[PDB]
Amino acid sequence: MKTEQQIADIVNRTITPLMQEQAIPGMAVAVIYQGKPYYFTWGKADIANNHPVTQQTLFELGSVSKTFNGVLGGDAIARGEIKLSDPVTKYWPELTGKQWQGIRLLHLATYTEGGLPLKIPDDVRDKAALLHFYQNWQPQWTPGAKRLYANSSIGLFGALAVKPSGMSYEEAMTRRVLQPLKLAHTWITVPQNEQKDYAWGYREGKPVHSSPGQLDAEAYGVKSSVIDMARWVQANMDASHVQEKTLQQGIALAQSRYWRIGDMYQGLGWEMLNWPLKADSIIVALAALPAVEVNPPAPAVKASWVHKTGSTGGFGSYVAFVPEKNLGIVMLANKSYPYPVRVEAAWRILEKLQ
Ligand SMILES: C=C1CS[C@H]([C@@H](C=O)NC(=O)/C(=N\OC(C)(C)C(=O)O)c2csc(N)n2)N=C1C(=O)O
Repeated sequence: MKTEQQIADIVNRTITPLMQEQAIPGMAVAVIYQGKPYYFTWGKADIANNHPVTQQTLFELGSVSKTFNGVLGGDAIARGEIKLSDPVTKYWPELTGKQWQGIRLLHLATYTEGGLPLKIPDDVRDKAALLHFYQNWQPQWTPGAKRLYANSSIGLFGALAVKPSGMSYEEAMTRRVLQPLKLAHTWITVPQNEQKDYAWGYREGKPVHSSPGQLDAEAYGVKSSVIDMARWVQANMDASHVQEKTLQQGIALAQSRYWRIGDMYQGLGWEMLNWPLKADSIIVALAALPAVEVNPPAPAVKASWVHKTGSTGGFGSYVAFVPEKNLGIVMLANKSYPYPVRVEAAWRILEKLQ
């Protein structure tokens, strides 16, 4: 059983050389141990203006934004507004291209739609460009054949998922997920009064923030603090005291297993592997692989490693938890650094907290 000092000594002994080796300017880390968050901060949120990382510092979550997407989508399922078996064209009729018949919300939500591009092109800047973009996309595989990770599929899923509620994605995410969970420092658009807490990302030694883009809120655009992300991991790990019945089940649905791709199972936003597992088995994510459908989706199991990585131009994020142990970690950095380094550091910390 670890004391808070033993936790701090473990986390520092991993993060301190990591930040020097990767030249990370600032990091915020939360460990969930026995269900309780422990907070750690090092370095600068802004090097030139000498602003330290605090527990309020806002980091670009990058693709960890897709976990908020999944939970809001699972919430919509629980409300009865959508079903994953529903066709895409139900919620966007102007998608009359014959290639869209047979594509369901399930596919956009789990990257199995047949091969949408990784990013929405920079050319696309309004509804017309975006509708034209999807209308003229030619699939590479039949729906459900392969998993190909992308922003453009789960990004569209989140925008369509919220149409029954009659609410925008930002508004729905705020009303149905952020506010009920008390995530008061998690933003799609950082308010004026919070700009000063918005850390700068660093790429090649220069400060950068990500630029807006079509479907950015749904795929990569959430900013948040280490305290909120600790609460976000807490709630996804154990929603047993979430009061909203639909949000509680949405969290459960997001950790259901919808597809098997080797040793990994695709949730809604979240990804899972069986626990316990070797570090090397987490350490080709950008490759298209055959997807085996799990139908019905298998309910969540405690003995899993639930995680999501995210990156922007100037930030690297990683969150991971193992529900069987009430154990989890949030890793926020204002520099993008290699994915296997995050996994290895997360594993090293959580392996000593057994
Ligand atoms: C390789 C991908 C595919 S896109 C996806 C996504 C979510 O984090 N990232 C972006 O959309 C993104 N950059 O991705 C990389 C890291 C590939 C990049 O091009 O920098 C981005 C969004 S706004 C911004 N600035 N950058 N994640 C990753 C990852 O594994 O880090």
